[PDB]
Amino acid sequence: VLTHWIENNEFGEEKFLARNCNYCDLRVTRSSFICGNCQHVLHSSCARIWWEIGDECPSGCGCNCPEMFD
Amino acid sequence: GLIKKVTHWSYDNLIDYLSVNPTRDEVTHYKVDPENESDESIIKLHTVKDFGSITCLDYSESEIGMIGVGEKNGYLRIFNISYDIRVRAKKQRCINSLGINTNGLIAMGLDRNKHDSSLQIWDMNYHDDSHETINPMFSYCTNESIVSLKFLNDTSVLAASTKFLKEIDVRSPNPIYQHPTRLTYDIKLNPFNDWQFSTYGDDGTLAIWDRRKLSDASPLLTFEKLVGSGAASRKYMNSCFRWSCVRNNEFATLHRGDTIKRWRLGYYCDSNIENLFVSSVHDTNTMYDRVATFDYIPRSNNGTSLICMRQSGTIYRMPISEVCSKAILNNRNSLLLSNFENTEIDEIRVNFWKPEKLLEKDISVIMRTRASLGYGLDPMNTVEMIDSSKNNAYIRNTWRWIAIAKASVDDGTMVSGDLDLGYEGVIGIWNGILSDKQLNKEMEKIIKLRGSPKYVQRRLCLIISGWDLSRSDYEDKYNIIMKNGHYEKAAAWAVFFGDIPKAVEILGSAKKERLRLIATAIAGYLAYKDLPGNNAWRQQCRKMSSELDDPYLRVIFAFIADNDWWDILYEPAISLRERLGVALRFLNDTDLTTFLDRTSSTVIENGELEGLILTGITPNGIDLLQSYVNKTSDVQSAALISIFGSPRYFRDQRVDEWIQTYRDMLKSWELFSMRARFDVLRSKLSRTKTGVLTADIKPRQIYIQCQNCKQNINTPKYCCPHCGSSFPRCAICLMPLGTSKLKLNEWFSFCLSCNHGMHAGHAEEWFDRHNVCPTPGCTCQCN
Amino acid sequence: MQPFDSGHDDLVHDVVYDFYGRHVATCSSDQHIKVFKLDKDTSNWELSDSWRAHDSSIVAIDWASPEYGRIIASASYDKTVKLWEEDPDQEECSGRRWNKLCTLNDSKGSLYSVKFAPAHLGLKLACLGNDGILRLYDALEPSDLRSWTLTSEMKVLSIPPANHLQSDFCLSWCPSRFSPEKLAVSALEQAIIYQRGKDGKLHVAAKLPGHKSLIRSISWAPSIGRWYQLIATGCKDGRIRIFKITEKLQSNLQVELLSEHDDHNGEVWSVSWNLTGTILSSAGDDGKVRLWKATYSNEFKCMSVIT
Ligand SMILES: [Zn+2]
Ligand SMILES: [Zn+2]
Ligand SMILES: [Zn+2]
Ligand SMILES: [Zn+2]
Ligand SMILES: [Zn+2]
Ligand SMILES: [Zn+2]
Ligand SMILES: [Zn+2]
Repeated sequence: VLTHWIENNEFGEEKFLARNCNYCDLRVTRSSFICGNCQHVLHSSCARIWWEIGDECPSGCGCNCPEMFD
Repeated sequence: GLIKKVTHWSYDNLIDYLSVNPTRDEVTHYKVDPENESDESIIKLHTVKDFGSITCLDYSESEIGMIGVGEKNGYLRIFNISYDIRVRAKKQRCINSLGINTNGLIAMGLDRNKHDSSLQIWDMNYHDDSHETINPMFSYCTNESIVSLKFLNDTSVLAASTKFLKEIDVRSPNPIYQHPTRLTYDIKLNPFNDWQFSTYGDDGTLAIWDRRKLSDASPLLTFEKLVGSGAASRKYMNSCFRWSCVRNNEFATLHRGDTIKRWRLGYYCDSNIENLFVSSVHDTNTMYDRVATFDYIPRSNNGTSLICMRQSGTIYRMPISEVCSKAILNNRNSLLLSNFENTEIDEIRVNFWKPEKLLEKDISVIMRTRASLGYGLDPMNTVEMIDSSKNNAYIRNTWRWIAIAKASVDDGTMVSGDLDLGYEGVIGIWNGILSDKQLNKEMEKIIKLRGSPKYVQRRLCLIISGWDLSRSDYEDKYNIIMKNGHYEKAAAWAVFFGDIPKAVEILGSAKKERLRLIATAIAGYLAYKDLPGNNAWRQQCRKMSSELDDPYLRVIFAFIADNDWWDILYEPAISLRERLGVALRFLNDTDLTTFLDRTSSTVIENGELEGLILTGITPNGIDLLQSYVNKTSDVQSAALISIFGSPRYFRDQRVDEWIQTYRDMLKSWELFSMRARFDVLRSKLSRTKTGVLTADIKPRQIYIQCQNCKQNINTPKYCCPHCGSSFPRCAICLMPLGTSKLKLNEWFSFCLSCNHGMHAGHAEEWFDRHNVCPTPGCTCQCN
Repeated sequence: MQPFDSGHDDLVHDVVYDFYGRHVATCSSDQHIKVFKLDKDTSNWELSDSWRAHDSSIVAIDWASPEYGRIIASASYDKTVKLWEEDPDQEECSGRRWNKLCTLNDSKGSLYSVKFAPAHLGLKLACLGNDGILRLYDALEPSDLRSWTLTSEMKVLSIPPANHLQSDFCLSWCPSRFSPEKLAVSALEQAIIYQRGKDGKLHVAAKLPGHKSLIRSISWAPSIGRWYQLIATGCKDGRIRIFKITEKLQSNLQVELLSEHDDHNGEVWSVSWNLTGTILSSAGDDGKVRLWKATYSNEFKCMSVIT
C-alpha cells in the first residue's frame, strides 16, 4: 500500500498548500493520516489533538471523518 | 591640539592620555577612568611647561613613560613623565614629524634641505651622551620635506613628503613604492587592519589609503573637503579625525568644532583588498562648542565616550547615547529594541501612558484574549462570557440579538415559503421591496406559523426584534430581572410597556433607599397625568432627568415628567432593541418611518454594532461592519458576525478579507483549535435552505493505492476490493487494514516517507520510546 | 525592559520575528546569524543555532511564511542572497541546524534590504542594494526549494551611488490578499510603489511625496479590512510620515499624507507597525522610542515614550 498525491495543475499558493496539513497548516511529510470520504491529510499529533475536541473535518468540507474515513 | 591615546602603560583598567595645548607650548599627561562618566575621572598627573611651538609628539610602548617631544626650532626633547635628554640633527632645521618604534628605534623628519637627508633614524642605546647631534644609522629622502611618518613593523617605516608617499624599509636603501599624491599629512593607522591608513589633505581631502593597492594606485576611499584646511600653511594642525578603537571599519570626524560624525564602513571582497564604502553616518552634538581635537575612550560592553580638547585647552568628557536601532512589533504586542552601540537586545512584554499599559490596552491583545476565551462561536456563550467578565455592553446586546435571530432561523421560523428571509433587517422588512400581494400573504403565513395597513410588517419587525411576548411571560421576565438585581432595568421595561403602577410596585419592593425614593416620585404620577405643566413636580422631575447618572432612571423621569416619546427614542445610553420595541409598539406610521430613517442613517455612518438589528446581515450590514472596522480595528467581531449570512446570501470581498485576516491572526496566535472551530462553524452556517454547501473548500489532496491494480482502496473486509490482495498489517499487533469522536485504534498512520502503516495507538506507543520505523529494512524517523 | 545578550562580536544590524512570534533571527557584522527561541517554561530567550553565514557583514534578514517551511532570506554586503532551511534531525546549538539552500549571485552591488512577499503571492522574494536594480526571485517548483528564478527586474535608480556618499534602502510588501501585487521601494530619496500590471510586469504606480532627505525605513500597515492603506516612513529628518492610500494597472491608487510628526528632532532609523496596524513604534536619534495610536479621529497622536 502506497500513498499517491492528487495531481493538479496549480501555479501559486495552492500548489504549496495542496500538500499541507489541514489543522496546523504545515507541510506533511511523515506520520500522516488520510481520510477516504474526503481526501484531506492530517498529522499524527494534529489528529490526536483534534479528534478529542472535534467532530467534522478541520478543513470544513462537511465530512464526519470519525465515521467516514473508510 | 594633539590628543594621543597610549596603551601598554597601565596595569589597572585606567587608560592614560597625553595632550598638547592648542598654543603648542605645553605637554600634559592624563589618566582617564572610563567606567565613570563624570569629569572627576579626567585626572591630570604631571605637566612639563617648556619648549615652545611643538610640532610633533610620540611615545614608546615598550618602555613606560618615555615620551619624545618635537620642536619647531629643531630640538627633540626625549624624557620621562611617569631622565631628560635632548638631541638634535647634524644640520638643525624644523622638525615636522616623529616616530618611536618598539625595540627603541627613533625616527625624525625635517624640512627640505638641498644638502641633507630628511628621514634620519637612530637608536636610543646607540647614541653618544656627549653629542647633541644624532648619529643616523639610515638616511633617506634627500631634498624632501617629511610631513608625517609612522612605524609599521620592527623594520619598515612609512613616510610622506610634499609630493610623494614613501614606505621605506631599513633592510634596503631602495624604497618599496613611491606614489605621487597631494594627500600626505598626518598618517594614522587602523588599530585593527594594518594595511589601511588615512592621510589628511591641503584642502581637507581625507583619504583612507591601502598599502597593497599602491604596492601592486587609486585611493580606497576619498572625502572631498571633509576635515579643516590649513595643512600646508600651519604646522600646528588639529587632529579632528580618529580611527575607532572599539570596533572595526569605524572612524570619527569632527566638523566645524561642534558636531562629531561616527562614519561606518562596508566592505566586500572581489572574489584580499576590501573595496570599502560608507554605509551609515551617525551624528553627535558636542556639549560645548569650539572643539579642535578629540579622542575615543574604550568603555565596557562596546560602549563609547569621547574626550575632547577645546580651543581654550580645557578638556572634558562627552558620552555617546545608546540610540535604539530597530523597533519591531510582535503579534503578541511585544517590542524589540536593538542598539547601535552594543549587542544586547531589549524586550518589552505585554505580560503619558506606560508601554505595558498601552500594549495591554491594545485591541490586538484584546482580540487574542477573546479568541482564547472562545469568542463568537455560540452567541449565547458569547453573551454569558461578556456577562461573566466586567465596559463593553453593546457587543453583548448585538450578540444577544444574533442569538435571538439564530434561534429563529434554527427553529424553522422565517425560513419557510418561497422567501428565505434569513437574518433580514428591520429596515428591510419595513421598506419591503415579485408581487406585493404574494409577499404580504407569505408574511401572513409566517405570522400564522407562530389597526394599521402595515400591521403584518410591524408584527414581522416585532418577531425579528424578539418582542412579541405574552403578558404572563412579561411578568416572568420582570421576576427574572428582579432576581438578577437590575431593578432600574426592570422599572425601565415596565415604563416602556406602560404599566406605571406595576413599575411603582416593582421599585417599591427593593432594598435600596434611593430606589424607594424614586418609587415614591414615580408614584406621584397616576393621578397627575390629567394636568397641565409647570406645577413644580414636573419641574423637579425634569431637573432630575437632567442631572441623574443612570440612563434608565433618566428616561423613566423624562417620560413620567412629559408624556412624549421623542425624549425617549433618542437617548443614546439605552438599548436600541428596547428603543425599536417601544417605537414599534407605540409610534404611528409616519413617526416610526422618521425614527427608523434617522436611526439607520445614524448607525450606518457611525459604525455602531447595534445597528445590525435595524439593517440585518445585508450589504448595508456589511457597510455598517466596515465602518465599525474603520473605527475600532476589530476584525474579529466583523468576521464572526459576517459569517452568518455572507456565503449563504451575498458574495462580497470585504467578508472574505475579514475571514482571511482573522484566520491568519489565529494562525499567528497558534490557535489551531479555534481556527478549526471557525472553519467548521463557517461550513455549518454556509448551508442554504436546501442544504447545498456554498463555502469554498480546499481541494482533495491524497489517496491510497495498493500497488497491484493501482487503484483507490476505499470508495468515496481486510482485502483490496478490486484485486483481492492482502493489506499490510500493523507491525505491533499484526492486524490488517479495514476498508469497505475517533478512537486511537481505528485509523492507520501511513507515513508518506517510508509508506509503513501502524494503528494510531500502536504507533504512538512505539514512537513514545523509539524513533525508528518498525518494519524491517527501513530507516525513517516518523515521529 | 529585561535585556538578553545576542552574543554577537560586533554590531547587530537587523532583527526580525517569525510568524508565530516565538522566534527571532539576528544578523550582524561578525558574518553570523543566530536564531533564538522563546522558551515556554522559563520565558527567557535562548539560542537555537549560531552559524556563520556570509563572507561580509549581513545587514537584512527576513523569515518566510511557515506554510512554506522555515526559510530565512539573508542579504549581506558581499553581493549575495542566502536562503537557509532548518533540518530538524540535528542537535541544537551545533552550526548545521540550518542547511543552506541557494545563493542568488545575480547582484552587482552590496544589498541593504530583503523582504519576503506575502503568502498569497507564493514564495516570492525582493532584493535591493546599491545597484539600483530590484530583482524578484520566485520559487516556482515546490518539489525542490533550491531552484529560484529571476522574473521581474526593474531599475529604481538612474546611476548607482558614489563610493563615499551614504545610501539606505528599505522594502515593504503589501499584506492585502484582495488587492493586486504592490511593493514599496525606498531608494535614497524616492518612495516608489510598484504595482503588477495585466502584462505581468511591474510599473511605477505612485510616488509618496515629501522626503527632503535620505529615507531610512519604510513599513506597510497590515490591511485588516479597512478601505484605506497606511505606509509609515522614517526619514533622516525627524519626520514619521504616515501615508494614506485609497485604491479603487487594473486599479489606480491615490496618495494622501495623513501626518508629519517631528517629535524626534533627529533621524528616524526604524518605524514599524503592529499586527493590527494600531500601534506605530518609531526610534530616532534622540535615544527615544515613541508609540503612536490613532485618536477618535484618524489623525495619529503620540503615546507613551520609551527612552
Ligand atoms: Zn498538522
Ligand atoms: Zn475533509
Ligand atoms: Zn473525511
Ligand atoms: Zn488492488
Ligand atoms: Zn496494530
Ligand atoms: Zn518505514
Ligand atoms: Zn516513515
